[PDB]
Amino acid sequence: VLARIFKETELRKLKVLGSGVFGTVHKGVWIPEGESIKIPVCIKVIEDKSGRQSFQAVTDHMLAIGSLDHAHIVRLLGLCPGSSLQLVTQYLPLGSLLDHVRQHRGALGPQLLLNWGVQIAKGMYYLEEHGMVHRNLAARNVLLKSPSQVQVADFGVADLLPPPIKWMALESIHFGKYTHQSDVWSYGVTVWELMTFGAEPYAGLRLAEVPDLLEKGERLAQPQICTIDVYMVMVKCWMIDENIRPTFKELANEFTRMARDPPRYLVIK
Amino acid sequence: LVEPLTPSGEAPNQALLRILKETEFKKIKVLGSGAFGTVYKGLWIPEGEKVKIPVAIKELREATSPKANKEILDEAYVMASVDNPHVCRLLGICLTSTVQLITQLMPFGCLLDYVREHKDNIGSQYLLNWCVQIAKGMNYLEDRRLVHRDLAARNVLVKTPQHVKITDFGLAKLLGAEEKEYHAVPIKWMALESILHRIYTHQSDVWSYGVTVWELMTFGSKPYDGIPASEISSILEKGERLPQPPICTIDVYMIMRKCWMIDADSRPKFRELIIEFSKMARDPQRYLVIQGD
Ligand SMILES: Nc1ncnc2c1ncn2[C@@H]1O[C@H](COP(=O)(O)OP(=O)(O)NP(=O)(O)O)[C@@H](O)[C@H]1O
Ligand SMILES: Nc1ncnc2c1ncn2[C@@H]1O[C@H](COP(=O)(O)OP(=O)(O)O)[C@@H](O)[C@H]1O
Ligand SMILES: [Mg+2]
Ligand SMILES: [Mg+2]
Repeated sequence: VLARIFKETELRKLKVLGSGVFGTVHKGVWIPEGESIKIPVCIKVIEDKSGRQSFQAVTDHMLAIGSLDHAHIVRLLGLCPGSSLQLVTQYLPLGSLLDHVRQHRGALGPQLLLNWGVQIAKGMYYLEEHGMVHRNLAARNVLLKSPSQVQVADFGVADLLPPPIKWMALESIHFGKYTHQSDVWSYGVTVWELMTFGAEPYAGLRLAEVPDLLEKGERLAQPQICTIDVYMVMVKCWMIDENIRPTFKELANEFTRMARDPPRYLVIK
Repeated sequence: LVEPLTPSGEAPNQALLRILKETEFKKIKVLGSGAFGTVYKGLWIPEGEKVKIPVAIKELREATSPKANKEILDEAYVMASVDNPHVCRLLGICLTSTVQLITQLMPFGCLLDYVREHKDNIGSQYLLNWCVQIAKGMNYLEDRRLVHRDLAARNVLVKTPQHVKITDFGLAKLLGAEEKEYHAVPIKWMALESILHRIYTHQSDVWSYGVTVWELMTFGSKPYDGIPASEISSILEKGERLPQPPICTIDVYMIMRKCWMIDADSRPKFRELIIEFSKMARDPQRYLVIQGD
């Protein structure tokens, strides 16, 4: 709810954790004003490609990102303006959901898979009710807070830069149009990642025109552990017409109904 | 932590919904047209696999509402879930601006058209076998606990003169182990309770079955023609039913009368119907008088 602002002297970068499309994530530390304490944090550095030198001051979008907190999203502890933007969050040691489902695979409970679907839909619903568009939802951007809790990360980051192809909706690919419904598409692909235990969307294919194929009528194939009931949801998430796609609350509710009877909707042996 | 175990047991539906692209199948000509969309005839050419599959391509006008779409999707769900020699199964869908259901083509198409065009080449032993196969298919649908809320000659396809199947499923609804009724449409094919109380059951599809068999024995005549759907209710209230077809014996028309009984439990079951019509099928000239035979 409240956006905290840091000074460049309060932050320090220890080791590079990894880089993606937008920024570079460092595992670093917080040393507040006047103290000698080192509190382990996660500092993501986004380079200012504005040209107007816009990350030297705290913008409205930064405040929008920093004024969000939910049980199933990654709370932004603080931001640090300047030549480079530094986004500070908690350091979740358990890692991403992608690496986790790739690691344990079938060993994880179907109840946990369904409930994780519910949680992701929860976080996205919270983000949508506050007008926040994610623009980069994926299994890689879902981190484990607890062995039973997952949180959505890297939201609002995309529109910090001036104007991921396999998680984007068609309108986003063609016209750079980003909506909560595009986040619904991305949600469907994320759940596909989840229940296929970390499979790569459109593996054999190349990016050059994944969009062509999506327009030709092809989608991600039905997951081997997925009943027709669960796959139908992903299918509706991948609809071309924008308000044919499900809303995040409907998604959360139906994954809840499925969470009421896990073995009836997921078959793992 | 995590939200309630609340188990119902019961088997998971692991029907496979294969997704096809528009460039994998061709459109040749139109088989049907209307406000629903358009049913096409065409050739399906699979990916890497090359047998050429004559298919029907039911493509529907894009969805008005968020689930205006998914009754189409429920139709696809059902057509993907069923598996029976006497029920037409989904081969896959094409998801684009307009959803396209793909089924195997039936060369002779609609049965209602067939019993009309071939009016005086159809014998005893074909009509009775058709009734048998329809009873079997509907009995399978009863075993899967789904009700075919739109059974008629219009929704029966012909693979060969010796083999028919069931389709549509646009109004079909799945009953849970919970439910025994479905409470929510062609008036002249529905049971009385479906008209008065909007109650749909497996015994409602028995009424519809009776009307279907009536359409077959009358060689494609229209039910209650001249009578507006407007309160056909009342005529049934009087106890007046469909007339006896000229080729039907008093025993066949007894089964027809049996399907149109007010008491739903007094009506026959699909199993019973299979037994009876299979019995009749072993001596068809005795139960149907046709001078062509
Ligand atoms: N709070 C966090 N705790 C631990 N690791 C994190 C945290 N946030 C991000 N990471 C890691 O940072 C690494 C790379 O960061 P980043 O490049 O921003 O995300 P990404 O995996 O590349 N997905 P994206 O950049 O949105 O396409 C990933 O391996 C994440 O596991
Ligand atoms: N597989 C098929 N083979 C031949 N004809 C078909 C096939 N599927 C549909 N048709 C044609 O379409 C009609 C049935 O379509 P149906 O599934 O009942 O859709 P609706 O009732 O919603 O229009 C029949 O008259 C038939 O001629
Ligand atoms: Mg990330
Ligand atoms: Mg029809």
